[PDB]
Amino acid sequence: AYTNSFTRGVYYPDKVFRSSVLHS
Amino acid sequence: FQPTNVGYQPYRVVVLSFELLHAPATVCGPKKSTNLVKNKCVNFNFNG
Repeated sequence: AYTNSFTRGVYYPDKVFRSSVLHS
Repeated sequence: FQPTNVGYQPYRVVVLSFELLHAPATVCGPKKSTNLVKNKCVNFNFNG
């Protein structure tokens, strides 16, 4: 079978704390 | 390789590759640690 992923499966790219910010 | 050979002599090699990642550090230089001092202005070195 098959299904839509939706917006799941994001992960923290590095061991650096960041907060109240948008990072690319 | 024969001992009479410089460009044709055997050279032993070691290459050290260093990871400077965001992770906790794991291999350190021999620098002696010292006590933390909060609220004062300090020169500091955490893990390098």
